[PDB]
Amino acid sequence: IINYNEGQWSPNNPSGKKQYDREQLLQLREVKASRI
Amino acid sequence: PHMKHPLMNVWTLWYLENDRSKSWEDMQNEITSFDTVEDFWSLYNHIKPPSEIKLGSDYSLFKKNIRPMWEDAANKQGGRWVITLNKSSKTDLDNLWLDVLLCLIGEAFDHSDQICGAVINIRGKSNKISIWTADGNNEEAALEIGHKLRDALRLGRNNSLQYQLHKDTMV
Ligand SMILES: CN1CN([C@@H]2O[C@H](COP(=O)(O)OP(=O)(O)OP(=O)(O)O)[C@@H](O)[C@H]2O)c2nc(N)[nH]c(=O)c21
Repeated sequence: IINYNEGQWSPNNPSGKKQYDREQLLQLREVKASRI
Repeated sequence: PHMKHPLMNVWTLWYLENDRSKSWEDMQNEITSFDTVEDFWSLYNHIKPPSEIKLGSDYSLFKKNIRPMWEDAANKQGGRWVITLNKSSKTDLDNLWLDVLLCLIGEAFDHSDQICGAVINIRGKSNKISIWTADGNNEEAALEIGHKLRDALRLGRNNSLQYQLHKDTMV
């Protein structure tokens, strides 16, 4: 759903660091509000 | 069932409501804990922003098992980066508090192990947003957090960003 960095955590490459930008953290809220 | 994005740490939201009859420790209320970005927003979406909570209340976000107190072992030798805010926009206050929350859960600071939590105080006259640090005697870590704080929050010049040791604040 969002652009992930190389050393950052993700479902694929789940060894990444659990660190998030402001914009990234903002992208993740939107999945609930937008949907019916 | 979609996968949630896990946070580096587990955080707990505290909510304090002033009461002349009660002691400051009894004013505190533990609300909930979370460890994913989605569960953070779910919480944030249903709680009053700082601009709407009663006069004399506090919101605190601290890592799990760290109470927002000087007395807590994690904060004993620590301090806090205090941001004092004159009577300003409600939107500006809520946005500033949210940005602090996002810095914390996002692990914006290099010395993540140095971060204990953040506290916002609503006092009408002047609102204060503080970020509690583990080791106040280490100027290196304190200042690193200070610059990241000035930058990330985009803090304006002549906005008071001051550090205080908890030992001194007790006076
Ligand atoms: C963080 N605090 C704050 N506090 C009580 O709350 C008072 C501080 O009020 P605040 O919560 O600092 O907001 P403010 O009213 O702005 O502080 P001041 O008015 O001293 O500037 C202290 O006088 C103290 O009695 C505390 N009392 C105990 N025992 N432990 C703590 O960790 C804290």
